[PDB]
Amino acid sequence: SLSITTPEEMIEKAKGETAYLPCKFTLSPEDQGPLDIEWLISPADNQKVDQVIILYSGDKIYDDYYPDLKGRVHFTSNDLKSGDASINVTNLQLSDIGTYQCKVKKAPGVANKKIHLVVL
Amino acid sequence: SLSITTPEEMIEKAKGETAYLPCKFTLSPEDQGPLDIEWLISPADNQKVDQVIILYSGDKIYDDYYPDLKGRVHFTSNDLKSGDASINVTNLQLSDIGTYQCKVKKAPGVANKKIHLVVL
Amino acid sequence: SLSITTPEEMIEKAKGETAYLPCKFTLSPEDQGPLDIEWLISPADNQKVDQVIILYSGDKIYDDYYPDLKGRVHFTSNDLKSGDASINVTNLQLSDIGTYQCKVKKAPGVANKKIHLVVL
Amino acid sequence: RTLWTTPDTSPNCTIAQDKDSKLTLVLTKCGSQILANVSLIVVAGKYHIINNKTNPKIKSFTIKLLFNKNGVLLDNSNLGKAYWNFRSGNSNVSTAYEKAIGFMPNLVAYPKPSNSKKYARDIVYGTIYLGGKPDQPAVIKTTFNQETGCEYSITFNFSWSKTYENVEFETTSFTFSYIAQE
Amino acid sequence: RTLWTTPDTSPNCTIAQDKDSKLTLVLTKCGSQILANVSLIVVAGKYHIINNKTNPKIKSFTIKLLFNKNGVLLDNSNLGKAYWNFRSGNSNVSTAYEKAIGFMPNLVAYPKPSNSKKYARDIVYGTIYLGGKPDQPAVIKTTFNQETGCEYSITFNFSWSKTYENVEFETTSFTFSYIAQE
Amino acid sequence: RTLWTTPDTSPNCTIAQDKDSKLTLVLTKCGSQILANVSLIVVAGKYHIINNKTNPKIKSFTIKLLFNKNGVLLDNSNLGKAYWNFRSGNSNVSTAYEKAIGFMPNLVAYPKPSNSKKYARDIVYGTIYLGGKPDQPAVIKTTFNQETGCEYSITFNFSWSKTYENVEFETTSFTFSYIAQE
Ligand SMILES: [Ca+2]
Ligand SMILES: [Ca+2]
Ligand SMILES: [Ca+2]
Repeated sequence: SLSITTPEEMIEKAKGETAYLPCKFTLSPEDQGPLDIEWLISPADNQKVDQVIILYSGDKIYDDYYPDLKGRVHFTSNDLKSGDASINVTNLQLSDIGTYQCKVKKAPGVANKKIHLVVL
Repeated sequence: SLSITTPEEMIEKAKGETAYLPCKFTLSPEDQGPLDIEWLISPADNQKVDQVIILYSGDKIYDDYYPDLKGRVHFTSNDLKSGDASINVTNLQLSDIGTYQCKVKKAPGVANKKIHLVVL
Repeated sequence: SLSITTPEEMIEKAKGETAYLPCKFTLSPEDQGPLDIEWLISPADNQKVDQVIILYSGDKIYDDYYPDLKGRVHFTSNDLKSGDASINVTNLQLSDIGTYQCKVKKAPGVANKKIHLVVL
Repeated sequence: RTLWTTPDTSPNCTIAQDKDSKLTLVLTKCGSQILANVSLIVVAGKYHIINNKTNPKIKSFTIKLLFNKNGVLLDNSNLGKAYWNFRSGNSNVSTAYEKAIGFMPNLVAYPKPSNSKKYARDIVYGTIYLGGKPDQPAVIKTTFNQETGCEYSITFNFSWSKTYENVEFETTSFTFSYIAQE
Repeated sequence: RTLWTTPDTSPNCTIAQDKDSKLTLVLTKCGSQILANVSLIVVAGKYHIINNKTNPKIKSFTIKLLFNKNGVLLDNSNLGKAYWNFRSGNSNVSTAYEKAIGFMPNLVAYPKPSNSKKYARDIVYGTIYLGGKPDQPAVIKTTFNQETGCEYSITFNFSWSKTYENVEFETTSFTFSYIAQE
Repeated sequence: RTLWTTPDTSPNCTIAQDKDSKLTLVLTKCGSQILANVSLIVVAGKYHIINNKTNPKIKSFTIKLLFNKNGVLLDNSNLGKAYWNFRSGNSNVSTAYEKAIGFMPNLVAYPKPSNSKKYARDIVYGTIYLGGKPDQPAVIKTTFNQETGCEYSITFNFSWSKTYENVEFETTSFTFSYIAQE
């Protein structure tokens, strides 16, 4: 079935650097629906629901979401549809510490990954 | 299937005259339930739901409905059950302008007709 | 099917005496679930719902219910599971007049009995 | 299977006077629960146009559906029998049904009045809106097996607290469910 | 198919003390949605008769149903296991069920708490009425998969705002649905 | 059978700006009634965080689902087509559906606007709660077959009366039903 490499991952990077957040996925024969990628963050305020960061949907990128990351998050692959939904986050701030989620869908296939990002 | 002749119809008559509102229906073999006839009007106030005018139900006539038409509306046929649900409206007023609906049912058969009445 | 002897019964006893409230039941072959006995009273206040008196459930007796009967109601049988859910009520008061219900369950079997108790 | 009034009934209900209302009721059997959907349009008579300035004491009225042991609707119900039947398309089958026990409210779940008061669980409340207006709430209180002179009953009570002035009594729709007799 | 408490349960729930309440819960499987119907009768103990003049801080209490990976009810649930089963007539089949995964709240729809706060969609609110009285509202808040120490959970929280004086806690019935695990 | 958005959709709805919201909608066919379950999470844009101190006139917004004669969702709907489909597990079948007439709101039950005003019964109201908080009610008003440029429509209007200050618009779930076209 659809799966993602290292579905739980710890990443540490230094303040000011660029974090590479991997989301490399493997499709199965059944996954013949439309590819849909969603990244989310869990806010430091535990009373706030998760927020969307960036999408790949209908072969287009939508990035007008989480204000604190606006302009700093980009898909890294030049061929995302072939299995690479990774993103980077530039000029890391201590406030970027948190859990990031990558959701990869290609109906009926589904998989999710969580990354715990630590900024030093 | 159950149908009504001229299911959308325009009728014009002069003020003070009697309007004949035809609702002649044709039953199909399947229509072996109880005959039910309902006439309604759409009020000039577009914010008001349709109002009942007159009924034929269980072989009886019920006419205690729309006050503006009380006493002025009657079934015309001496044999309504044979296919004639027509009504007349006596002493037409300019306020009688509107859309009238005839609903003919004989379960499982169903049909409706709308008449746009203009009074000159 | 599961049944109870004398499913509607009138009982009269004198003030100060002990009432014996019979609930003798007969199981059917299908009744192989857990035995569950519930007694209830309908309060003299007709606007008040029925109140639990005493239970036999999971081979244990629960009697911390209707305050007016607390300490005065007991199962009488030394072998309730063999068909005897009867209770007594000691030191009868005029206020004990009312309708008492015995519910006997042993899934899928179900039966109920009502007793009209009169205290003289 | 669906037992209903049809979705566009002619007047089929008598509250204050003959055929003064249109009760829309759809019952769909989901095994041991009935999925029910209801609304009311009053077309004539006392409850047609509410004016609590002129009539401050008109605040509540009731519609009863009474059924015999076969689940057949009794003549003295507020709802009429002619167009209460199993569905065919958007209408009904031609022949009056003889059995609908599987659509009846369960008598163990909802016993008739006895020496025991009926528990509140024999009632479902919903809030509907007159004319679809958000500031015109009214309450539909549905009780199972309250009534005498029948084997089963469904009772719909409509009430309101606001002082409505010239508000036509025609409601939004409400869905509920109940435990079936079998 | 129907998984239920039966429609007239003996005390089957423990909130403040053993067997102090009767939870009536009927779950009927409609493919990928469960159609659910619930009410509560408190029969003894702290929540039986509400008096907020004498006890102003009794305003909310919770009942938890905890299930293992097979959809079997865990012993530490507030609801007891003895009469929670697939239906037979107005009672239950004799043998305790081994599998009810098709009745469990879907874990993708309603994930367990994690680094992510649960979305509000994992909750359904209903307003019920104590003693069936229209001026005695209380709120039933049902949450799917909130709880620890289980694979699945349904949590029922009962709360009210009014200052009730000697009001017996026995409720009208509420219907809701939720997405099934399979 | 179930026609849905999936239970954990990526942004699939466009109200004020592209993909600003997640509509969760599950339709399960129970013969002539559709059992429906709905919620909304706004993720970006005008309706994301409500502040009626700064913006006192943001009080209501609408989402439209427009369908053609085959029950296929039209492009100009607020809801997107990509993940609106018949279910497979917790996702959808791979191929876009061609027919879903049995899931459409019945046109005799709920006619399009005409010389006749639509009756209030073509609407269902529910009260949901923002962030799952009992003091944050909002109203979901669902209307069947209100819209032009389609054969069938379902319209969801979200409104509130309270002056909310920095409240994220993400709702509890509401269940309703409606009469199916066939
Ligand atoms: Ca009594
Ligand atoms: Ca968190
Ligand atoms: Ca008009």
